[PDB]
Parts: sequence; C-alpha cells; structure tokens
Amino acid sequence: GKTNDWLDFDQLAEEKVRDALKPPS
Amino acid sequence: REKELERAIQVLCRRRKNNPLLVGESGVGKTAIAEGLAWRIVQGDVPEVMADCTIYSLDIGSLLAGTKYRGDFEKRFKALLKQLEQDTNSILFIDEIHTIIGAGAASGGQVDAANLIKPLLSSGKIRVIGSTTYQEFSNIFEKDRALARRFQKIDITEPSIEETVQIINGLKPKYEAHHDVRYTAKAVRAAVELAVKYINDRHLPDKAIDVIDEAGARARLMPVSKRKKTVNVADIESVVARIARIPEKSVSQSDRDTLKNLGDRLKMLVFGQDKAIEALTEAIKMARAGLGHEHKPVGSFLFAGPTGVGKTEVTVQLSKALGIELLRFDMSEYMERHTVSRLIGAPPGYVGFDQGGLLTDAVIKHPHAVLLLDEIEKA
Amino acid sequence: REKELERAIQVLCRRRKNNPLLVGESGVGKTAIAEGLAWRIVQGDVPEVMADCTIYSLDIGSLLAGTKYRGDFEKRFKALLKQLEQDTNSILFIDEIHTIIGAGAASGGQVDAANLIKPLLSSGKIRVIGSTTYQEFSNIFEKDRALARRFQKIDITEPSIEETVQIINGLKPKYEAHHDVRYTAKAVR
Amino acid sequence: TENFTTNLNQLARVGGIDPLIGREKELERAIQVLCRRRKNNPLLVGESGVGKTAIAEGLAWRIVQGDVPEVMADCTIYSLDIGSLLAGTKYRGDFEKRFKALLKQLEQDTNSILFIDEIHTIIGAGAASGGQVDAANLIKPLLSSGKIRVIGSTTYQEFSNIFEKDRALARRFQKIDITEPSIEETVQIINGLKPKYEAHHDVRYTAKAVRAAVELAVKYINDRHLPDKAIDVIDEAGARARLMPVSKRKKTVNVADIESVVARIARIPEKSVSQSDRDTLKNLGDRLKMLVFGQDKAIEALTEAIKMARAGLGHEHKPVGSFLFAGPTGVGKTEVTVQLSKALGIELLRFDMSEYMERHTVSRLIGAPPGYVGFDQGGLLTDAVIKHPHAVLLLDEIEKAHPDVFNILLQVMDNGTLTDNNGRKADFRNVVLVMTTNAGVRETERKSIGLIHQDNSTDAMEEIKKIFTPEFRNRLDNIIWFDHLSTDVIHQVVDKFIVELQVQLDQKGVSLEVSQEARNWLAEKGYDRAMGARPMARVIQDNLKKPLANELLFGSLVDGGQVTVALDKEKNELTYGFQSA
Amino acid sequence: ENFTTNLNQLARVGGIDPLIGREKELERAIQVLCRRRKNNPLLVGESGVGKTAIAEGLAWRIVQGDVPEVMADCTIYSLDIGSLLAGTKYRGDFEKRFKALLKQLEQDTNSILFIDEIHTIIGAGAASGGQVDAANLIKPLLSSGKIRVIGSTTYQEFSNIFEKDRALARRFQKIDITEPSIEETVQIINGLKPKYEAHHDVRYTAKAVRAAVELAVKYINDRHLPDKAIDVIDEAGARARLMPVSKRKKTVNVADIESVVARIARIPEKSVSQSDRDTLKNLGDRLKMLVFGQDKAIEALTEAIKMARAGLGHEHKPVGSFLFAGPTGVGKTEVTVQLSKALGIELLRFDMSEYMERHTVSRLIGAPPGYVGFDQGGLLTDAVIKHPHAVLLLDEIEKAHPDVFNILLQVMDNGTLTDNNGRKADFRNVVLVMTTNAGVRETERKSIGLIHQDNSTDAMEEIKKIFTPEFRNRLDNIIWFDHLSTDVIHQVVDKFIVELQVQLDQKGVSLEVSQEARNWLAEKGYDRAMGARPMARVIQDNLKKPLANELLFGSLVDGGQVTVALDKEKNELTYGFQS
Ligand SMILES: Nc1ncnc2c1ncn2[C@@H]1O[C@H](COP(=O)(O)OP(=O)(O)OP(O)(O)=S)[C@@H](O)[C@H]1O
Ligand SMILES: Nc1ncnc2c1ncn2[C@@H]1O[C@H](COP(=O)(O)OP(=O)(O)OP(O)(O)=S)[C@@H](O)[C@H]1O
Ligand SMILES: Nc1ncnc2c1ncn2[C@@H]1O[C@H](COP(=O)(O)OP(=O)(O)OP(O)(O)=S)[C@@H](O)[C@H]1O
Ligand SMILES: Nc1ncnc2c1ncn2[C@@H]1O[C@H](COP(=O)(O)OP(=O)(O)OP(O)(O)=S)[C@@H](O)[C@H]1O
Ligand SMILES: Nc1ncnc2c1ncn2[C@@H]1O[C@H](COP(=O)(O)OP(=O)(O)OP(O)(O)=S)[C@@H](O)[C@H]1O
Ligand SMILES: Nc1ncnc2c1ncn2[C@@H]1O[C@H](COP(=O)(O)OP(=O)(O)O)[C@@H](O)[C@H]1O
Ligand SMILES: Nc1ncnc2c1ncn2[C@@H]1O[C@H](COP(=O)(O)OP(=O)(O)O)[C@@H](O)[C@H]1O
Ligand SMILES: [Mg+2]
Ligand SMILES: [Mg+2]
Ligand SMILES: [Mg+2]
Ligand SMILES: [Mg+2]
Ligand SMILES: [Mg+2]
Ligand SMILES: [Mg+2]
Repeated sequence: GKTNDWLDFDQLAEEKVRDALKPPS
Repeated sequence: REKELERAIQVLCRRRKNNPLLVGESGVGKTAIAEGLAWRIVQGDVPEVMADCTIYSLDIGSLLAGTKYRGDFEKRFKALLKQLEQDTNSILFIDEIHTIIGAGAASGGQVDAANLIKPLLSSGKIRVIGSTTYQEFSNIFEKDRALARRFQKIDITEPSIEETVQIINGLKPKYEAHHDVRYTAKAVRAAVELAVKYINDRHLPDKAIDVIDEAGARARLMPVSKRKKTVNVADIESVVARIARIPEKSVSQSDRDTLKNLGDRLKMLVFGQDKAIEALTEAIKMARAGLGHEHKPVGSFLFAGPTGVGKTEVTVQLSKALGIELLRFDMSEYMERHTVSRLIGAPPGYVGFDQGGLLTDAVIKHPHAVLLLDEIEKA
Repeated sequence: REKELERAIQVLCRRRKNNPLLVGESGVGKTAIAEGLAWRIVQGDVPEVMADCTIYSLDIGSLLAGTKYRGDFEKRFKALLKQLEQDTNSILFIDEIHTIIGAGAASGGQVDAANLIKPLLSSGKIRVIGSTTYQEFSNIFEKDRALARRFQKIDITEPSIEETVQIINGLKPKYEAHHDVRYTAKAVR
Repeated sequence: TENFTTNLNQLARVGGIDPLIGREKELERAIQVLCRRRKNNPLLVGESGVGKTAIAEGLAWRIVQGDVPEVMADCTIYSLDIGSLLAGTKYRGDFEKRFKALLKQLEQDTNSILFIDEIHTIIGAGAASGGQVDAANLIKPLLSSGKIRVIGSTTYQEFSNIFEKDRALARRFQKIDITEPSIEETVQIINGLKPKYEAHHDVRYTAKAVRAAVELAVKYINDRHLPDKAIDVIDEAGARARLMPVSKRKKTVNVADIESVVARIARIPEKSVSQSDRDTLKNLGDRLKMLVFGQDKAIEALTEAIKMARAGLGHEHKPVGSFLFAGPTGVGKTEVTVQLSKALGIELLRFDMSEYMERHTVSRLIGAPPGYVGFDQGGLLTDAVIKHPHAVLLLDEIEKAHPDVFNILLQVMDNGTLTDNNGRKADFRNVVLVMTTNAGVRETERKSIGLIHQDNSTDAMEEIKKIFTPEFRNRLDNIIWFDHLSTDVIHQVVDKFIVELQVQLDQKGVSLEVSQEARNWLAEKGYDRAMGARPMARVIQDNLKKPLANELLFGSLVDGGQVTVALDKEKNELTYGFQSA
Repeated sequence: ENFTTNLNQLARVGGIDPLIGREKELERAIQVLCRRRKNNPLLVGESGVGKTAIAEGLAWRIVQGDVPEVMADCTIYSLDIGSLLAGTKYRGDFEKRFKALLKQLEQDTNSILFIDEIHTIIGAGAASGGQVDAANLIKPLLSSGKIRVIGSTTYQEFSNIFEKDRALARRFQKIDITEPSIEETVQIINGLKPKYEAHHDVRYTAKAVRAAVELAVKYINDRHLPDKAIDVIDEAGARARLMPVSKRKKTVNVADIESVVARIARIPEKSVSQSDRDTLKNLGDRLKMLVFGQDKAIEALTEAIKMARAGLGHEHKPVGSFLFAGPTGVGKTEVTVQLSKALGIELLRFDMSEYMERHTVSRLIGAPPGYVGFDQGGLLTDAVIKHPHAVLLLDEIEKAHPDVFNILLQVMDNGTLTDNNGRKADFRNVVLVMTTNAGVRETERKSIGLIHQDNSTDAMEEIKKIFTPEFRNRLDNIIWFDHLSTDVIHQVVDKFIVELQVQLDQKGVSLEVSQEARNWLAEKGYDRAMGARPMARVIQDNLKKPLANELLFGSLVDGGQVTVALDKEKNELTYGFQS
C-alpha cells in the first residue's frame, strides 16, 4: 500500500481597527 | 420540558454562577425553553421565586452597530449590565452565545464582551441564559475555560414520540389559524411517526413541526377551488413523501398499475431470465405494500451468470420503468483496499477530506434509486 | 418551471422557516426562478397570498464593501432587516448564499452575518430566498446545522432538450432585438 | 476614579467576599513579592477554579480582619474594571488621561495596591487605529521603578498565548503559580464558605454531605478544578431545597441530595437506585430472553455487569463492561445489543468498523490533530460519548478494521478515558462497550479432510489471538462465544418474525393467523445451522409476505381483512385463505 | 475621472502607437463585447505579448470608425490600480474609491473599463499585488452587466483565481493570446519603425531589424519576443546617438546592436555575435584547447551536434540525444559546462541520485503538497520553461526506478513534456545529455580465478544491459571516455597549484613546486575508480593543511618564499620554510 498524504489548513488573518476623533473647537 | 426547566430554576436561584446554559443539538427547542420561560411567567405556572421576573433577549448585532469609535461598544455593554444589576430580578437571554467570544474585538485588543461580563457572572449579580449547539459549544465556547466555568451546562435531548405529539397539540392552534385549516388527531400522530421513519438529518421537534406547517400551506394553496378544510393522514403522508422522496400510502393509486406491468414490461425489454425479474418486482411490491424489513434495503440480489445474458440490462431497464435515478458504480476501479476512501470520503486531517464520499453523497441526493455495483468480484 | 415554483411558493407561505433554498448545478436557472418570481408577481400568475410581495436582491459584496470598521457592517445589515421586518410581505433574495457562512463580516472572530439572521428566520419575521450549488452546499453549507435547519431545500434538475428549445423561443425576442438578427427554428434545435 | 475602581476593603468590611481559608504559602509569597523594591507586581497564574481571584480579593478581607503582616496593614486594594475605563473614550487621549490619572492616585498615597483581573486584556487595550500606546506601555515604566504595586490574575492559556508574548511586561510581573488543592484542603474551604451559602438558601449542610460532594465530584465531574467544582455541587444542592416545598425538605439537604445533583450534572445514573429502576433491572434478563433465544449466557454477562455498576461494585475507572461477542453468523450478536439499549432507555452508539479498514481512518474517532482542516469536526467517537456518557457502544465487525484501531481501545478499557484532538477526555465509565466479530466463521464451518471430522470450534479462538494483541484481550471482561441456533430455538425465532409481520399488517388493517403446523413447516424448510436464523427471514418473506403483498395491492386485502394460513397434508404446501371482510 | 485615462481621448490627440496584426485575437474582443450577457472580455496572455496594446489599439478603431454601429459611441477607460490603493491606509477605503468611479461610469451608457492586471486586485488570499479583496466589488458589476470590463490577467493567475471562482469565470470570456510568429514580429517592427526613427533621428537597416529579433530571443532569455524587439531597437538608437562626443552614425549595423545585447544579457560580444556556424565549425578545437584529454570522445560529439543543427529530421524531436558513459574524474562533467559556455546556452544540473525514491519522481512533474504554490510547478518543467536553451546534465542515471526511464522515452519521441499545471514545455531547442558511471565496477572487479590477472576490457557490454533496448534505439550515439594517461594527470595537478598561488598572492607569499613533487601528487590524487576526484582533497591535505600551521605561526608568517621537496628513500613530502 502507498503511503498516505496529509494536507495542512492555513487560516487567514484580518482585523478591524477603531477610530479616534478630534473636535476642532 | 418540566425536568429541563426545573434544573434551570435551580441554577438561576444559585448564590454564584447562576447562569444556566442550554446545550443541545439543533432542532431541540433550546430557544423555546428559554423564550418559553417568559411565557410561563405570564401564565403563572412558574414558582413564586421566578414570578415578577423579566427576561430580555440580547441582539449582539445591534449592540455592535455604529461602534466604530473607541469605547462605544464598552459603553453600550456596561450600560446594559448596570440595568440588570440594579433591577436584581431581571434575566438576560443570549441566543447563540458563542458569538460573544469575539464580540467587540479590536485590531490588537483582547477586550471582548466575555471579558467584561466575566466578573459579573461569578459574583452572581446578574443571571444569563445561553443557547448554543454542541458543535459551537465545544469548538468555540469550551475553549474559554474561564467563561464556561461561570455557566452551568444543561443537556437537552430530543423528546420521545409520546412527548412530541403533545407539543404539536399545543402549537396546533397557532398553525391552524395561520393556515385556516384543522389538523386531525391521527394526522399529528402520523407526522411524528412518519418523520422518524423517513425524514433524516433533522431532530424530531423540527421534523414533526415541518410536516405540520408545510401540510397547511399545501392544502391551503395547492387546490385553487374545492379546498380541504381538514388535514387527514393522506395529506401528511404526501408531505413526508416529498421531503423524503418516497410515498407510503399512494401504492393503491395509479402507481398500483405500474407494479403490475413492471414484470411484464421488463420481460419485453429483457427476454429470458424470468426468475430474476420476479425477484426484483416482488421485492419492490413487498416494500411498497408495507411489508418491508424497516431496517434493511428493499432488496439485495447478486446476479451471477455468463456475459451478455442480462445482468446489467434488467437493472438499467428497472430504473427507467420506475422513473428513478440509476446509481451506476463500476467496481473495476476499486481494485485495492485504499480505494474505499473514494466511497466514504477521506478521514479528517488528510487530503480530499472536503470532497466526501461518492456513494454516500449520491445516495443522499437520490435515496430512491437503484444501486448497481457492476463486476463486484473484480473489487 | 411551474413544478419548481410551486414548491417554493408552498415554502414561502409557511408560518415558520419560510426560506426556500434553490439547490442546483451551475447554469441550471438557479437565479432564473428567484428573479422570475418577481416577474410572476408583477404579472399576477402567483397565488393571491403572494400578491403585494416585493423581492429584494441582496449584494453581499457591495454591502460588505466599504465597512473599514467593526460596527459598519452591523449598522447597515441591521438597517436592511429593519426594513424587511417592517413589511411582512417583503421577501429577500440572497444570490450565492454560501459566501456568508464562510466569512460574512468577521475574520478571526465569530460575529458572522448568518448568526444575525438566525433568530429572525426561526421566528418567521423575514423571508429569505437562497441560491447555492451542490458543491458549495455539501462542503460550505450544512456545516452549521442551525442555518441549514431554517432554510428548506428545493431540488433543481437540469432541463431536458425539449424544455430548453421552448425556453430559447421565449428569449428569442430579447436576443434578436439586441443583435437585430433572426434565429431559425432549425438552428435553435 | 471611584467609578472605574472599587475598594475591596470597603466591600469586604460592610459585607463578605469569599472568605479565604488556607493558602498561607500562596499569600506569603505574594506578600514577599509586594514587599520588594523593584518589580513588586505579583501575577497569580493558575487554572480556572483554583481560587486566583479569591487570593487577591481575599487579601483585602484578611487586611480588614487583621490577620496580615504589619507591613501589609493600612493598605487599600482596588479592583480595576477595564470596561469602565473605555466607557467614554471616544476622543483622542481620553483613555491616556483617564488611565494616567488613576496611576497618580496610587503613587500619591504609596500604600495602595491595584488588582487587575484578566490582566491579559490590557495588553492591547487603548490602541485607536494603528498605535502601540496602550495600558501595557503606560504602566510598564511605572512597574520597573516600584512606584506602584499591581496584582494580576490570568489563566495559563491566556498567559502563555498572550501575556508571555510581551517579554517586557512579563519580566516586570513575578509569576506566582497556584496549584489545585487536595481533597482535605477543599473540605475546610467549603466549611468556611458554608455559612454564606446556608444563609442564601436558608438551609443547612451536614458533615458527610460536604465530604461526599468533594469526593463524588472528583470522580464524575472531571471537566473542572476541585474548588469551583465542589462549590457547584453545594450551591446547586441548596437551590433544590428552596424550590421544593417549604415543609418537605427545606430545613436541610441530606447526603442523598448531593449524589442526585452530581448525577444530573454528569448525566450518569444516580446512586441508591430507586425501586422503580430495580424492577426493570431485575427483569432485564427475562425481557431480553423474550427477544433473543439460545444466548442466555451472553445476556447474563451483560445484565450482571450493569447490576454491579448500579450496586456500587463496578470498576474504579474501567467501563461497565467490555465484551467481544464472537460466534457464527445470524446467532444474535448484534440483536442483543440493539435490544439492550431499548430495554434501558439509553442511546445506542452504533459504529460500523468495516469503514475503519485503513490506518489513516483512525482520525475519525479521535479527530484530526491541530493545524489541519479536520480540527473543527472533532472526533466522532469522543463527541458521541460526551453527549451520551450513559449509552451502549457497539463496534460491529471490529475484526475487519485495521489492527491500529484496536490500540485506541486499550485506554478505553484499562483507564476508561480517551483524549480527543482538542485535549478533552471522553468518559467511558458508564458505557457498556460491546464488540462483535465473525472471526473463524470460515474455519469453524469448514470440514476437515480426514476420516474423523473435527470440532473446529477452537479455530476461531486462535484467530481471535492473531488479530487481537494479548494486551487488548486481557482488558476484556470476558469473551462470550455464541452457539449455533438449535431446532428448538428456531421455532421461537419464527414466532418473532411472524409477530413483526402482524405489526406491519396491523397498520394496513388486516390481521394474520398462522396455524402451528405451518410454522413448523417453515422452520424445517429454512433451518440452516451454519447460516443462523437469517434464512428464516427469507422463507417467511417468500412464502407469506409475497402473497400478501400481491393481495394488498391487487386483491381482497386492500381493505381490512382476516387472512389465514394453513398447511395441506396431501401436498405439504401453504394455503392462504384471503378474506375481504 | 482622474484615476482613469480615456484611451479614446488619448488616441484622438495622438501619442499611441498603432497596432500591427492581432486581427484574429482583436476580433474576438469585439464579438464578446457586443454580447447581451457575459460580454466581459478576458485577455489571458503571458507577459510581453502586448495585452495592453490590444486594448489601446481597440480604442483606435473606435475613434477611427472601424467598428460596428453599437461600438461607435463606446468609450474605454483604463483603471489605475495604483491611484486607488495609494493613500488608503485602511482596509475598505480603497473600496469606497472604486464605488465612486463605478457610479460615475454606470450613469453613462456604452462605457468600458480596462482593468489592467486584474489578478492583482482579485487575489484569493494575501497577495503581493493589490492586497485588496476586490472580489466583493467585482462580481456585482460583472453580474449586473451594466459596464463591461477588460482584464489583462496572466496565464498562471487565470488557472487559479478565475478557474476556482465560479462567479468570475461565469462572467468572463477567455481570449487566448500567444506570441506572434517571427515573420509577424518583423512586420510589427516595420510598421512602428518610423516612430522610433523620427525620435532618435537615425535610420535602421532592414537587416538589423531582422537579425536583432533572432539574437534577442536567444541570448537574452529573460522576456518575451515582442518586448525584446521594441527594447533593443530603442536601446540601439540611444547608444549610437550618444556614443561619440562629436561624430555620429545615422545608419545602423548588425555588429553595432550586438554590443547592446551583451550588456543586458551579460555575455561577451563575441558569443552574442551571430556566428553560430563559426563556433560550431571550431567546436572541437575550442573544447580541446580549453580542456585536455578524451580527444576521441570530444571529436565524436561535435560531428553529431552538427547533424541536428543542420535542420534535417523532425524539428519536434529533441536536438540532444547523447549518453555519456565513462569513469568519473576524467572531465566528463567539464565538457558539459564548457560546451554550454561556448554555445552561450545555460547549464541545468539535475542529479538523478536525489530522484531515486518513487515518490521523488513525482517532484519533477509537480510538488506533492504544492496546491497553493502553482507558480513553481514541476522542478524539471519550470527550469526548461524559464530556460528554453540550456543543457540538461543527468548523473547516475543507471540507478533510477523503471518509471523514470519512461519519462525520458516520451520526450525523445514526441519532444513535448506536459505539466500537471498545464504549461507546455518544448525540448526542440533543449539539448539533453546524461552520464552513467557503469561498467567501472565490472572492470575493477577482482577475478575469482586463481591467477587473478583476468581483465574484462569489455565495459561497453554492461552499458547496454543496464539500459533497456528501447532506450538504446532512441539515442543515436553514445559517448565513451577512455582512461586517462599518467602524463595528462600532471596537467590537472598544475590547475590546483595555480589556484593556490593566486590565493597566496593576496598575502605576498610565493609557492614553488618541484617536478618530482607533482609526480607524488598525481599518483596520490588519481584513483582508477574516482579519477581526479581525490585530487582536490589530496592537494588540500598535502599542501594547504601544513601551510596553514606554519602560516599561522613560524617563518612563513611573512616573507613567503615557500619551497617543497620529497625524500627519495621514504617518498615523503617535506616543505622548507623561509622567513
Ligand atoms: N418543548 C417545546 N415546546 C414547544 N415547541 C417546541 C418545543 N421543543 C421544540 N419546539 C419547536 O421546535 C421548533 C424549533 O425551536 P427552536 O427554539 O428554534 O429550536 P432550537 O434548537 O433552539 O434552534 P437553534 O437556535 O437553531 S439550535 C419550533 O417549532 C418550536 O416550537
Ligand atoms: N436478455 C437480454 N435481452 C435483451 N438484450 C440483451 C439481453 N442480454 C444481453 N442483451 C444485449 O446485450 C447488451 C449487454 O448485455 P448485459 O446484460 O448488459 O451484459 P453484462 O451481463 O453486463 O455483461 P458482462 O459485463 O460481460 S458479465 C445489452 O445492453 C443488450 O443490448
Ligand atoms: N481558599 C479559598 N477560600 C475560599 N474560596 C475559595 C478558595 N479557593 C478557591 N475558592 C473558590 O474559588 C472561586 C473563586 O475563584 P474563581 O471563581 O475560579 O476565579 P478566577 O480564578 O479569577 O477565575 P478565572 O476563570 O480563572 S479568571 C470561588 O468559588 C471561591 O469560593
Ligand atoms: N438469537 C436470535 N434470536 C432472534 N432473532 C435472531 C437471533 N439471531 C439472529 N436473529 C435474527 O437475525 C438478525 C440478526 O442477526 P445478527 O445477530 O445481527 O447477526 P450476527 O450474529 O451479528 O452475525 P453476522 O450476520 O455475521 S454480522 C435479525 O433479523 C434477527 O431477528
Ligand atoms: N502586436 C503588436 N502590435 C504592435 N505593438 C505591439 C504588439 N505587441 C507588442 N507591441 C508593443 O510592445 C508593447 C506592448 O505593450 P506593453 O504595455 O509593454 O504590454 P504589457 O503586456 O502590459 O507588458 P508588461 O507590463 O511588461 S506584462 C508596446 O510597446 C507595444 O507597442
Ligand atoms: N426557466 C428559464 N427560463 C428562461 N431562461 C432561463 C431559465 N432557466 C435558465 N435560464 C437562463 O439561463 C441562465 C441561467 O443562469 P443561472 O442558472 O442563474 O446561473 P448560475 O448557475 O451561475 O447562478 C440565464 O441566462 C437565464 O436567463
Ligand atoms: N580533464 C580534466 N582537466 C582538468 N581538471 C579535471 C579534469 N577531469 C577532472 N578534473 C578535476 O576534477 C573535477 C571533477 O569535476 P567536478 O565538477 O569538480 O566534480 P564532478 O565530477 O563530481 O561533477 C574538475 O572540476 C577538476 O577539478
Ligand atoms: Mg434558537
Ligand atoms: Mg456487466
Ligand atoms: Mg446566479
Ligand atoms: Mg476571577
Ligand atoms: Mg452483526
Ligand atoms: Mg569530473
């Protein structure tokens, strides 16, 4: 019997960034 | 659901970590138990302790709406918790609680909703009711041991046939009004029993309620005129037959004449070997007539003989006469033992796992069909 | 497609889980039945119960595009549901529904678009029509049994040769006028 | 900053917050670190449920009570709510000014300690869009100088995956490990906490109930640590009395109530089996014998094993019973198992081992390892037994599977625990592991080439040894060898199939009546000792089901009738008296 | 808008070169563009084919009027991906910019959007291009069909991003683009010749444009045929325009542009010159002058190579069919690199010993786990694809699995090796050579007889046995390397001494080697089985090892003047040390 082959699974990375505000006056 | 509810009240009345969790397979009415608790409170069936209590359903999507600025989600989350702590008699219900693990996450910040609520659950100031499936509870929720420790798992299991019929009787007035029809006592009994015997991959509460709901739309919308006010057992059988693709009581309909000519028609297309046609036509008749095994296929026949005598013709001409898909599988390909993976798919952690099994997927797509394994000896 | 349409109308009229899913191979009219349902509603071929209903074709790419924030998706998505929830007769059409299950609006988290509509579909508040291929239905779809439970499955089969030649005849005026040519009956066959 | 930080001493003074008992070594090391000149910032790292927050929060309770070293007296401990700091930090610098102002208060008094539970969260809090300015960088220069003292608490997973990533912050914090207490150390803790739980439920706990709760939880509740685990049994036990009527059992909760609560939490049968279950258990053998005949020896082993478990004589950590039902074909090996779960009303975990023929197929049972596509799916056997810990595990045709699969069951029978890919440990203590194999069927049914035919019964046993390693066979409770069905039991089997036929006909509205003479004819016609009783299922189908099917569809049996079967001695053939009625 | 430049407007005011040829490929675009549905053309071609020229040229027909009535008012806009992604700094801000342009174009009817390098914006996952998830904002317009888009994706990316994605493939019509014929290439340059001539103010010769294309594609071996010709022509005009301070040559010659190709190709001008026949005529004289020994073996190889380059026979078959067979250490490897260095082709060494396992054979066609990595492809296929003119050196071919031999038989017969990815490789211009160190064991085998003096001297028979008869028929002739003579070994020793002397010159240390010393090194460093292989180690241990000990400490630290001698009685080397 031929040897088995394993397949890896790569997870993508994406994140959300907050936003600070600066009033003019 | 008295046993399941009784444990919920016990957990909610605890000094600390009084946050019950409803973990069960999909379709077992986990949300119904949590939402139904509020319904019982109005009627007064619950004890005096649970009386004068309000149950709130959390909309995580709305909570995370318009929170682009820093600290917006924290303000909304810490504003709601203050309301619950101040009341001292309110209960929060979080449907699909596996979403709060990553809710409110920032680019690099780890300040999630679970981290903020965590110190309030162990203290016992607030009571939270969750509802997550086994798959989500293990892969996404069990991983956070700190949060899981503050919740008490309650295992919900699909009610028995005797219990499901009572559930439909209570829900029947809601479906009857919408569909302006009436369901007979035998119709409800048939839907539960037929669903278990034929409908698969769904749990009994959902399965039985699907047949009852779909049956109301059929009788209410299929006949343009001369509508049927009531819903007899014949209608429920057809609906189950469509969901599962095979009927159980239409055998004495026009299809009855097809079974009589099935043997004669096959003889015309395939001459000789009458003994083989008798085996196939009689097996189908017994299965359709209701004399089937109920735990085995319609028939398993090993046609052995010389080449060109009709082994692969009677089967091909049996599907055309019956109007069913032909699942032709050539066993000449499965020469080695390793070829079994192609039939049932590869196991987890190996290439081709997502592909699945050809035989399993084919049968799932066409449950009513003729499975032909040509040249089985070569395998 | 009266046989396929009849099954969809029966599901849409259900009290709960009235969210039919059109499952069929590529190029089998997966979206011709959803889009055509609106055509029937305007003409009036649909049953009286289905009259006064509006089909909405959601674009996941356009909605998901331009968020650049954690709460922008939920802000616009919930606004969409609010409109549908207000109109009890409104119906939503989500072409290529398999996209939301994989990664709707979150990566490295669990706040997906499907989870937002899971409680609404269970209560029958909104009607959703989905379209996904068999390959994208066994691998991507059905992994989250909760979402699969709400959506019913309508089997779509490739039409016969006699059915397609009749279909092309109905489409001949649109194609002929576009190209300003004529297609002989023999050529179509 | 009174809204962002609460004074634990004030809360502990007016009320009480989990009075700490013991932990002298843990608190002494923490006080030693807090008395250092630089980097005096202890970090209570431990598994969930080991009292991390109790040690930090209980330090304040000790200070007010007075059982603390003089150096630690006069000090105020504050708990930081990270959620309140980021409440209104919409504008730039609101978090920095708010956080920096808080630290100034601690430096002014120079006698205050800050408790930050879930300290792993502050590592990334405060970043607006792409900046590294956060609580970690804002506190970092103040921790290495010793100006302020901060107590931390975080789990190993969070500490290893998040806190340990920041080497700078980790260096400033002195990792103080917390170990799970012993059985004796836990009972004194419950005794100290008991006055707080008794007042909440207005009940009383006995000295034996506490000792039983700790011991019983450790045995069955194997998913949580001992301090929290034992308290769950105590807190939930008192709740039952409150819900129950004030007159029946509201005064106190006996030890019997403790075992009942633990049984429901672990989904296992409770001790002190009631008389209702005893009646079913006692009659289990008789009920099984009415559905399977000729295998009374196998039924005795299955029923006796279950009795030992309920009676309290079961194995400490092994399953209820491990058996390898070997024998001829069609002799009841799988029927007895399918009819055992129904009698007990438990789930049936049927596994077809004919699919696990390759070594790589083992990943389905224990799940794929981390870093692969199959990690989310998880093990099918570990997941199935976790949902139904009280069930019957059936491995049909285990010999067909690869020998590698047998090795997986070594710990299932010797220790009773199987470790899933995710790290969780399945429990097989209340699972009746049953295995069926047809090994030696060719050898036992073969005829020797000699004058004196030989008893090949002993050939299947030799094959069982070649296929199964001795370590696997030794773990089995006993190997039951099924015997061929005799002519006397075949008659009973015929009645069973005929009864099933009547159920099918009852649904259609027609009743079947078969004379005893016809039954004997069918038995002798389809009696095959080598092939078991499956041929009997086909002599009835061809003789009875086939004529009835034709009549049901085309005949008088369409409507409810009374069909009768008789045997004519002249021709020795079946006669079917169909009646329309 | 500012992001996109109107090609029609640009063509109206000039500045766009005309399109020559590509009628069959360009006409396909007009066909799909006029379609009611699925009218989004896709230009799938390799780099340098001129995909942008086809789009720019298409707009020229619209303004000129050589298009149907529907395409009269049509306007084509080229999207600038760089403008959108630049300055975003926020995943999603880029998407907002695309919507504004899309809304403006959607309002106007008969509008096209030429999205250059569309693969960069729609990459499946993390990419080194656009790095934006434009799948969200590409399927809606493609599905809507309001505006049609032209995509200049590459063959590689198309097989992965477009093929895997059903939505993209179902709304795109592939338009295969291939390199133009050599005869068509000169016609393209002739049409564009006046534009470049008017700029540089120089007139190119008809022979230069024809010869430039032949040597450009062969010697550069970097880009495709269309880009090379336009580059060399522009490069040649610039060089001659400013080569002299005052003088100038308006005319151009073949020898002039040849020097320009040498710089970009990094090859001497002599080899770059179109003198293949000259080098082939003196091939034997060059190899014999560069390397010594195996004169009979080298001469046979030159006659055979001349037969293939004559043009006779089937062109699809491979040019190189040579099986070297002799003891190693005699320069067998050196002739393979010297031959490539003289002809100018590259050198690709593939050792068979590494490719021994059955699984390793698959690597040549494709990597086992390389599902994401389809750019690399098979090890053998990628090297041949990138380098179509290079020698393939196979060592220890005798010790290979049977399946490996069949891979060589296929290319020898058909001349084309297929790839799992789908790339087509041609061995028509690739010379194939393989060496086998077989028969040396049989010769060196000690006879079982009593006298032990039995010599085989028939090693050629063993060569035919280790190889199947089928393989022998494909190869026209096998090369055999005779055993070297003791006199020839002396020259090999001097080679290592020269390198050592050069290395010592940087420190100011001399090295003197006696004639008797060389004899000791030759015998010690030459083995019958291994040949000159031990010479490297023998020279190092005898000469360099002691030297370092004294060079580190002793008289040899400074002054040099090293001397070597050997005692006659014991035959041991003694090196005198002088300060
Ligand atoms: N005890 C019950 N009483 C009334 N209805 C029930 C009960 N159990 C199940 N149902 C019905 O089961 C169907 C599904 O209920 P749900 O609350 O959606 O189930 P669920 O398991 O919580 O679903 P998720 O959230 O998708 S896992 C509804 O028709 C319920 O009314
Ligand atoms: N009894 C029959 N009646 C009519 N046509 C037949 C009959 N037997 C064979 N044929 C014809 O011969 C063809 C092949 O017969 P099959 O029964 O399909 O052969 P087979 O048994 O699959 O052969 P193998 O593969 O060699 S064992 C049919 O498709 C018919 O065209
Ligand atoms: N020595 C002790 N004295 C009193 N109670 C204790 C003691 N040790 C542990 N506990 C109990 O342990 C619990 C407090 O610790 P936990 O609730 O596990 O908090 P924690 O360790 O911060 O949790 P996570 O989940 O790891 S953040 C309460 O039930 C305490 O009564
Ligand atoms: N002792 C028995 N009593 C009653 N029915 C029996 C008995 N043995 C077999 N049967 C019938 O035969 C079938 C059960 O066969 P099994 O017990 O599953 O066979 P087995 O012993 O596992 O051997 P196989 O067929 O080689 S896997 C059902 O149809 C039963 O009704
Ligand atoms: N058939 C042709 N007719 C006329 N000019 C052509 C032709 N093919 C190529 N060219 C010229 O070669 C160039 C092709 O356009 P380019 O923009 O260089 O192509 P491209 O495929 O975008 O190149 P990259 O970016 O290097 S992959 C222009 O200088 C064209 O004038
Ligand atoms: N019943 C039908 N009547 C008319 N046109 C149809 C019908 N079924 C399919 N079509 C046409 O065939 C195509 C169907 O595409 P569709 O199946 O929606 O694509 P996809 O599978 O990629 O989602 C469209 O061009 C549509 O107009
Ligand atoms: N004919 C020769 N002339 C000069 N040096 C030679 C000759 N034959 C062998 N050599 C020496 O032996 C080496 C053998 O080739 P090399 O590439 O080093 O190793 P291999 O033979 O294993 O490929 C030459 O590089 C050179 O050092
Ligand atoms: Mg729910
Ligand atoms: Mg056949
Ligand atoms: Mg579509
Ligand atoms: Mg804590
Ligand atoms: Mg069995
Ligand atoms: Mg060499």
